[PDB]
Amino acid sequence: MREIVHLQAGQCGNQIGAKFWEVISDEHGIDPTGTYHGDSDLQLERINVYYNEATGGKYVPRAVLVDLEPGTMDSVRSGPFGQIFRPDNFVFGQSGAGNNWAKGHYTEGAELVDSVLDVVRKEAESCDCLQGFQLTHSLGGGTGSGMGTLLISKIREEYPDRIMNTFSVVPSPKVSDTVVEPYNATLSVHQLVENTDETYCIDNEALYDICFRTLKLTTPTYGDLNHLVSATMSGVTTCLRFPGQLNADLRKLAVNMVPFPRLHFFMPGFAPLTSRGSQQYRALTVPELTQQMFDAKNMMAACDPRHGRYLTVAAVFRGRMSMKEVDEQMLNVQNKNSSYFVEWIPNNVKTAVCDIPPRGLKMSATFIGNSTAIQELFKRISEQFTAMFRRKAFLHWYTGEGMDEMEFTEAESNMNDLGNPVVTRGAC
Amino acid sequence: MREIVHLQAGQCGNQIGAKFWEVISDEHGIDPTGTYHGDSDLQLERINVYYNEATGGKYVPRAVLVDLEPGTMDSVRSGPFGQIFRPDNFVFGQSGAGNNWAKGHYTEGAELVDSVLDVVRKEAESCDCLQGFQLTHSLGGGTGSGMGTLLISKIREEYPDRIMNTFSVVPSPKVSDTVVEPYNATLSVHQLVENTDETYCIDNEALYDICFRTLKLTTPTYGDLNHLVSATMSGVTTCLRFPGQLNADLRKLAVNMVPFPRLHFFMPGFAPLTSRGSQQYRALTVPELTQQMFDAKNMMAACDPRHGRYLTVAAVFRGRMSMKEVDEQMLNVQNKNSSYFVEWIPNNVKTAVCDIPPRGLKMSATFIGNSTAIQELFKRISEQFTAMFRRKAFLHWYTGEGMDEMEFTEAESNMNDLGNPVVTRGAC
Amino acid sequence: AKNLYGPGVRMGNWNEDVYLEEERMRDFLAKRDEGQLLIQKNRRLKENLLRPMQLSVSEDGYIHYGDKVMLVNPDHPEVEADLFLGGDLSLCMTPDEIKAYLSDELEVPCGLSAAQTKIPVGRNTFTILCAAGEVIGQVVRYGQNFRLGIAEGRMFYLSSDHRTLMKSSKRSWLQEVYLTDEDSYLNCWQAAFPDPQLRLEYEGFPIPANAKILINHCHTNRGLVAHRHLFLSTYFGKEVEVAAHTYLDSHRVEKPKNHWMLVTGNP
Amino acid sequence: QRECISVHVGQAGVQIGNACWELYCLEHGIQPDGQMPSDDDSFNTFFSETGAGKHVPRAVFVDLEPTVIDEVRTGTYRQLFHPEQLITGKEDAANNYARGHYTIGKELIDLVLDRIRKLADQCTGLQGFLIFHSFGGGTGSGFTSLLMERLSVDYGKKSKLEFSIYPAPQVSTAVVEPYNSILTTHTTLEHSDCAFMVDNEAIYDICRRNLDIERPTYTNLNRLISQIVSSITASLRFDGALNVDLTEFQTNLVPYPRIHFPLATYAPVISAEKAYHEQLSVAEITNACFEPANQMVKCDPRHGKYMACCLLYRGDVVPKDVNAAIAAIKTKRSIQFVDWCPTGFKVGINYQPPTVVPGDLAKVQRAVCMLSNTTAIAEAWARLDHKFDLMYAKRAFVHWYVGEGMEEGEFSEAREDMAALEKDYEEVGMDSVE
Amino acid sequence: IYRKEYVPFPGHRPDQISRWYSKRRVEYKHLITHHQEPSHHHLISTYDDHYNRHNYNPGLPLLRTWNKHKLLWLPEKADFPLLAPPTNYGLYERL
Ligand SMILES: Nc1nc2c(ncn2[C@@H]2O[C@H](COP(=O)(O)OP(=O)(O)OP(=O)(O)O)[C@@H](O)[C@H]2O)c(=O)[nH]1
Ligand SMILES: Nc1nc2c(ncn2[C@@H]2O[C@H](COP(=O)(O)OP(=O)(O)O)[C@@H](O)[C@H]2O)c(=O)[nH]1
Ligand SMILES: Nc1nc2c(ncn2[C@@H]2O[C@H](COP(=O)(O)OP(=O)(O)O)[C@@H](O)[C@H]2O)c(=O)[nH]1
Repeated sequence: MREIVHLQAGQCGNQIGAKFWEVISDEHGIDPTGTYHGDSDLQLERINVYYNEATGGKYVPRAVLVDLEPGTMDSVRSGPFGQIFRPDNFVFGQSGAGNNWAKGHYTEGAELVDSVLDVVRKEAESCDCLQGFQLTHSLGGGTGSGMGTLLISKIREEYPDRIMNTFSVVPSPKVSDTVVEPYNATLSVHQLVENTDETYCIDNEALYDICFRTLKLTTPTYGDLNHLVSATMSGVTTCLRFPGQLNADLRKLAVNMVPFPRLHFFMPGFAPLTSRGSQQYRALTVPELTQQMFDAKNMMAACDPRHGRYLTVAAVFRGRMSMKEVDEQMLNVQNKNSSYFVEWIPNNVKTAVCDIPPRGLKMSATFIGNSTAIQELFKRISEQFTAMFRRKAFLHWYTGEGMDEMEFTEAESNMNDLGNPVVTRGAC
Repeated sequence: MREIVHLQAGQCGNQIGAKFWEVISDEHGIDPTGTYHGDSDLQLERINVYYNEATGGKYVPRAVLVDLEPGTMDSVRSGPFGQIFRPDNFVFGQSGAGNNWAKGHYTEGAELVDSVLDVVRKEAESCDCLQGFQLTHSLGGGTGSGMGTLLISKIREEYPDRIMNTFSVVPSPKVSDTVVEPYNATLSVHQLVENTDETYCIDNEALYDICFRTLKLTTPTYGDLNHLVSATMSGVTTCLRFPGQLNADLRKLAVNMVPFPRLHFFMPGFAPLTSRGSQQYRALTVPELTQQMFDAKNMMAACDPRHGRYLTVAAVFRGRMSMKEVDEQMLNVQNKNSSYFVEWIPNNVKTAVCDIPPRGLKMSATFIGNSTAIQELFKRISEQFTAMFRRKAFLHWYTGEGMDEMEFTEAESNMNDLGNPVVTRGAC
Repeated sequence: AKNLYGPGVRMGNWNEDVYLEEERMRDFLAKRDEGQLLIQKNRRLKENLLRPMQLSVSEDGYIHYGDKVMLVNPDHPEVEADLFLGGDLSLCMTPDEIKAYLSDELEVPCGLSAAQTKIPVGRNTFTILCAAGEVIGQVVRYGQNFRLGIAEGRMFYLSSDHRTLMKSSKRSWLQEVYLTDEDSYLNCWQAAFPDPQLRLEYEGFPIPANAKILINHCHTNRGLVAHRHLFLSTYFGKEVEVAAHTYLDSHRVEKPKNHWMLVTGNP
Repeated sequence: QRECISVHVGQAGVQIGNACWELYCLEHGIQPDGQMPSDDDSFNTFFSETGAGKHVPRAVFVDLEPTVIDEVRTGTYRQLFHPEQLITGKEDAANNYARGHYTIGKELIDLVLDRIRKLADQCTGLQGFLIFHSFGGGTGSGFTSLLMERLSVDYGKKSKLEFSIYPAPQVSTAVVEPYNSILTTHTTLEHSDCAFMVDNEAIYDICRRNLDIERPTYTNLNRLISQIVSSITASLRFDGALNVDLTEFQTNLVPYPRIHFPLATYAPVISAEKAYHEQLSVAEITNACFEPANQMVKCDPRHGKYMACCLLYRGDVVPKDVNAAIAAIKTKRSIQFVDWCPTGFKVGINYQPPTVVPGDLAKVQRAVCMLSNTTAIAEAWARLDHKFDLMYAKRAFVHWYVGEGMEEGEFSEAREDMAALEKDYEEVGMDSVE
Repeated sequence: IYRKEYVPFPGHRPDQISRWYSKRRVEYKHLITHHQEPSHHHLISTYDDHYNRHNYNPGLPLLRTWNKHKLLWLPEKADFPLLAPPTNYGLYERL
C-alpha cells in the first residue's frame, strides 16, 4: 500500500491537477460530496493511493494546490468537484508571479515554499511507504516554472529516494502565449535535470493536433484538451490503484525507462482515441490500439519520432484482454520500425497490464517513450534562448530580483550539455 | 472525594471564570439554574470536585469571585449563566487597583483580603478533602495581581498541603494592552514562585496566534480566547471528574512534571482545534491529536519550545482510545525530535487517558509541558522592567503607595535568578 | 480567414457538430424524462417548502398548546448599524442549497432564517408542542417549558446548545439555532415578558396571541435574535440569520431585536 | 484584493477618468448614487465597500484649477466620488511645466500624497498605479512630474502604468506643447515602468473612418480611451483562460529600462449600424489591429520594426482562433519583428464582453486591445524634437519658464536625454551582425 | 454640455449571460473519450474471471463451432467476459 502525493503549481498546473481529480474520482467512485457511491470493491481495496480516509466515509485527495496568483483558487473551488479538497491544502498567495522565473525563485515564491513545505510534510508523515511525488506544472510561464522547481529541489533534498514524476507543459513552436518562455522554461529545465526522475514533456500544439487530426473536434477548449493529459497521467499509475497481471509501478517504469540518470526526458501518449463519428464504429482490438498508439500523431510533445531513434518505449495497458496480442504486436512494431529503434538495446519495450479499464471504456493503453526526438523541443528552445539572450533582452526584470548574470550562461551550458549525449544516440 | 475551591481575581480573572464555570456546567449538565437536566449518570457521580449541593437538586459552583471594582462582578451576575453562583460568594470593594500591583498587594486589597479569606475558609472547610484551590488571574494588571498574589500568599499558609494551581495570564511580547504591565508582572512572579505548585502560563497573544492560525477565526472575540483557556482548565481535572483508565489527578501532573521545587511554569495547549469548515475533512485519530498538541502553534504561551528544551511534558487524553497508540505516539515523538527534550530524565512524559470525551469530539487532549523556553518570558519582562526602573518610570505611584524601591530590586533578583534554574538545566 | 458557420449548415465540421448536438440533446432529454435534473429537484423542493397552510383560530386572545402559531420579529426603529433589513420578518426553515442538493432533506443540522414574508407559507408555520406533561388544549404560560416543531411527515424541532469551537452562527460567531429530529432537553424553549421590571409577577399568566414576548432557551439563558446587520444569501430571496444571545440595553432591558411576536389566525 | 489606484492628472486626466469611471459604473452594477441596484466580488478592484452599500472609487482626480473638477461634484455623478478624493487648486499652470513643477506644486502635493496614502491604507494587495495625463498643459505635465518625483521615491517597488495623451504631430492644440513634452519625457523617463501612448489626431481619423461620424463630439475620444482601459484593466476583475496581471504588461512589453512606450489599438470600433452584418471573427479582429491605420498614435509601423506585442482578448473568444490569427500574422511579411524577440506575443483572455455605454460604439461579443512596443515611435519622438530645435534655436517663450524657477540648462538636459533616447531606439533597432 | 452629454441611464441593467456561457464553453467530461456504450459495471479481476466465478455462464460451454468467414474457432475467443456483478466480497459491508 503505497502513496503518490499529487502536487501542482501555476494556473496551468492547477487546472490540470483539477481535471486529473475528476477522472481519478470517476475511476474510484467518488462524487463531489466526498462519500463513496459506486458499484465495486476493487475501487476501495486500494483507495489509499490518492485519498486519505476521514471520518464519515469522506475521502480527501492528497493534493497540494499551489499558485502565487490567487485567482485560479476560486476557479478550482468553482469546478463541480470543488467540495473534495481540504481548505488547508489550498495554499494561497497574495501577489502575482508576473511571468517571471526569478519572481518565483528568489522572491515571494521563496517565502511561500515554507508553508508549502509544511503542508507536504504534514501529509507525508500520514503514510506508511510514500512512493513519491507527482508535480504537474508549466515549464513556460511563472509560478510553477520557478516556485514549482523550488518545491522540486526542496522535496528532492528532503526525501532523496522517492520517485518524482513531473508532468511539464513545454512551450510550443507555432504559438507562444508568453514572450519570456525561452527564459522561464530553460531556467526551469536546469533545475529539472539534477532533481526529478521522470519528466513528461506535454505540448499544447501536439494536443491541439490530436484534437483536430485525431479527435476531430471544432472548438477544443482547455478542458477538452486538458483532459487528455489527465487521462495519460491517470493511466501511468494504474497497477497501484487496480490489480492486474504483470503489474508495474513508477519505479517499474523508471528502472526500465531511463538508461542514464540524466536521460530522463520522455514524451507521453494515450491513444484509445477516436471521434464521436467513428466512436460507435471502432472495433477495439490490441493491434488497433498499438497501431494508433505508435503513430506519430497521438504523441503529446511537438516532436517527430520519425526524426530520431527511440531509446525505450513502454505501453501500460489496461483492460480485460489477451496479452499474447500485446506481446507479438509490439514485437511486430519493433521488428517493422527497426531503424527508429536503437540497435544497442534489444527488447526495448516494457509491457504491463492492468485488469480494470477506465470507466466508460472497454480497454485503454498509455504510451511512455524515452526518445532522442526531444531535441526538436530542447535544441529549439536553445536557439530561442541564445537569439534572445545575445541582445541582453528582457533582462532587468530578471537581474534586479536578486539574481546574477552568469547563471543564464550556466543554464545555456547545461542545456547544451543535455544536447550532447542524446545527439550521440542518433548515430550511436 | 476531592473537591476544588475555585478562585478568580480581576476582569480577565472573572471573565475566564465565566467561561470555566460555563464549560464545566455544560459538561456536568447543570443548567443556568442548577437542576441536572442531563443524561449519563456518570455526570452527577463526581460533581463534588467543582460543585456543592444546595436544596433540591441545585448545584452552586464552588467559586470565590473577587474584584476591586463593583463592575466586572455585575456583568458576571447579570450575564447568562450568572445566577448559578451563590450571591455571597461574589466579593468586591468600592475602590480600585488602577493597574497598580501596589494598590492591590498592600493598600486596597488588604481591607478586602479578610472578606475573601472568610468565604474561602467556609467553602474549603465544608468539604471531605480539598484536593486544592485553583486561581485564575492576569499577572498584567492590578487586583488579580496584587490582591490575587496576597490571596495565594495568605491562603498557602493556612493550607500548606493543597495543590494551589494557577492559570496566570502573563503579559505578551508584541501586544501590550496596559503600560505599567512591566512592573505588575515582574512584581508578582516572586510571589507566584513561593506560593503556587503548578503555575500554568497562558498569554493573550498566543491564544490569538491559535484563533487566527489554527481555528481560522476572522473576528477573534475575547469570548473565543477565554474558551481555549477553559478547554485546558477542564482537561487538567478530567480524570478526577469522569471515571477512566490510567486516571491522573492534579498532584500526579505535578509529581511527573515539576523536576525541582522552584521550576513550575508550564506552557498549556489543547489539541482537536480545527476550523469549522475543515471539521468535515479530518480524522480524530490519536496521531492527529498528538501532531497538534506538540506543534509550535497549539501552545498557549509565547515561548516556542524549539528555542529551548522540555524538562517534562504531561498529556491528559479525554476519550476512549487504544492505549497502544497513545503510548506508541509518546515514545515516537520523544525519539524522533530528540534535541527538544532534555537527556537527564528517561521517559520525560506522563500519559493519562480519561474516558468521557468533551461533547462533540470523539477524542481530545490537554498539554502541560515544563519547558526551559519559559526563560524567554521572564527575560522579555525583565528586559522591559529594567529598561524602565533605571529611570524611576511610572514609579511615583508604586512607591508612595506604602512601599519601597528595594522590593523592586529583589523582584528583578528572584526573576533574574529563576532565569538561571531554567538555564543550567537547559544544558545538563 | 474563413467564415466559421454554425448549426444547420452542412459545411466544415457539421458532421461532428450534429453528432455532438445529438449526444448532448439525448443526454438532456434522458435527464428530463427520468426527472433527475437540477430544476426538477428545485421545483419539487420548492413546492414541498412553499405549500400553503392555515393558522389556528384564536377563540380567545391566548395561544394554546398544539396550535399552528408562526414566529415573527416586528419592525424596528433601531439604528445601531446603517445596514438594516426590512420589518416584520418571520422565522423560516432554510436548508442549505448545495449540501442538500441530492436526496430528500438534510439531517440534524438544517438552518433557520427570518424571511420578509407575513403569510403562513408552510416553511414558517410552527406547532407549539407540549414538551412536558400537558394536552392539546391547554394555554401556553409565561415561563413554561414549551417546544417548537415544524415538518415527508417528520417533525423537526427547534434546538440549540452551548457554544463550542465546532459550530456557531454562520455569519456571526454566536450560538446556533438549528432543526433537529431528536428529542432531548435541548429542544425546549420558554417565553418571558419584555419589561424586566414587570416580568416576574407576570410569570404564571397566559400569553396573548400577537404580543411582544422573549424566547429563552432553558439550557443557556439566551434569547432568539435576528441579526439584522448582515444577510444570508439563500434561494428564497435574501434574508437574515437568527441566533441565541440575550442583548441588554441601558436599563437591563432587551433590545427590539431580542423581541419575538407570535402570530395566530385573526381574520 | 487585487486593486490599483487610478491617478488622473490635469484637465485631460480628469475627463479621461470621467469617461472610464462611467464605463466602470455601467460595467458593474454601480448606480450613480453609489449603490448597486438591490442585488461577484469583481467590484473590489475599483470600488471600496461601505456600510449601507456605498461603493466608492479608489481614484484621485487632481487638477490645479477649478471649473473642470468643480462641475464633477455638480453633475450627474455628484454622489459617487469621495469629496476629498477630487482635489482642486486655485490657479492653473497656464500651459507651463515651470509653473506645474517648480511654483504651483507644493501647496497641493502634500494633500495629494495624503489622499494617496489614505487610499493605499485601504488596500490589501495594492497592485500599483494607473496615471492618466497629458503632454500638453502645465497642469498635466509639471504636476505629474512632481508626482513621479514623490511617489517613485516613496513606493519604489510598485507597478506603474501611464496612459499618456501624446501631442498630435499635425493638428495639435497648443504652442508650448514641445516644451512641456520635452520636459516631461526627461523627468518621467526613469520613473515610469510602462507608458501606453494615445494621440488625438489618430482618433480624429478613427471616428471618421470607422465610426462613420463626420461630426462627433470630443467626448468620443476618451470614450474610446475608456474602452481601452476597461480592456486592459479587466483580467484582474473577471476570470478567463489567460489571466494577465499588470506585471506581465511590463514583463512582456518593457525589455530595457528606458524603452517603455507601447502604442495601443482597439477593435470593433463599429458604430451599431454596421454591426449585425459582419462575422467579427478572431482572425479579422486581429487583422484590424495589425492593419497600420487603426493605431492610437499617428505613426505607421511599416516605417519601423515591432519589439513585443501584448493582445488582450475579451468576450466569446476561444484561445485557438487566437492561435491561428497569431500564426497567420507571423506568416504575414509586411508585419515583421526584430530578430532578437521571436516569441513576441503575450496573450491575455477574459470572458466578459465589453459593456457598451449608450452612445456610438456597438454591442460586440469579441474585443481585443493590442499593446505593441515598437521602434516606429522614434519617428514620432523625432518630429517633436525637430519642432523643439526649431523653437529653441532663438529662445522663444523661454522667459515665462525661467521666471518661474525653471533653470535654463535643464532644457539642454531634456534635449540631450531625448537625443540619447533616439540613440537607444536605433541600437535597439538594427539586427544581429555578431 | 455636461448634463446634455452625460445623462444618467436608468433601466440600463448590464447582462451577465455571455461571460457565463463562454465559461461554459471553455470547460463533456466523459463524452470526449467515452467508447461505444456507457457501462459503469465493467470491472472483473483476472483471478475472479478465470478462477472463483468459474467462467462465462451464457457463453457456449461446448458449442465451439467453426466460423468460416473469420477463419478461426470464434465462439470462445469472441467471448470477453463481462457478466455478473463485480468482485464485491464483503469489504463494502465491513467499511
Ligand atoms: N474625451 C475628452 N478629452 C478631452 C476633452 N477636453 C480635453 N481633452 C483632453 O485634454 C487635453 C488638454 O488638456 P491639458 O493639456 O491636460 O490641460 P491642463 O494640463 O489642465 O492645463 P490647462 O490648459 O492650463 O488647464 C487634450 O489634448 C485632450 O486630449 C473632452 O472634452 N473630452
Ligand atoms: N493540459 C492543460 N494545459 C493547460 C491548462 N491550463 C493552461 N494550459 C496551458 O498553459 C499555458 C500557460 O500557463 P501559464 O501562464 O504559464 O500558467 P502560470 O504557471 O500560472 O504562469 C497555456 O499556453 C495553456 O495552453 C490545463 O488546464 N490543462
Ligand atoms: N482570555 C481572556 N483574557 C482577557 C479577557 N479580558 C481581558 N483579558 C486580558 O486581561 C488583560 C487586562 O486585564 P486587567 O486590566 O488586568 O483586569 P484587572 O485585573 O481587573 O485589572 C488584557 O491584557 C487582556 O488581554 C477575556 O475575556 N479572556
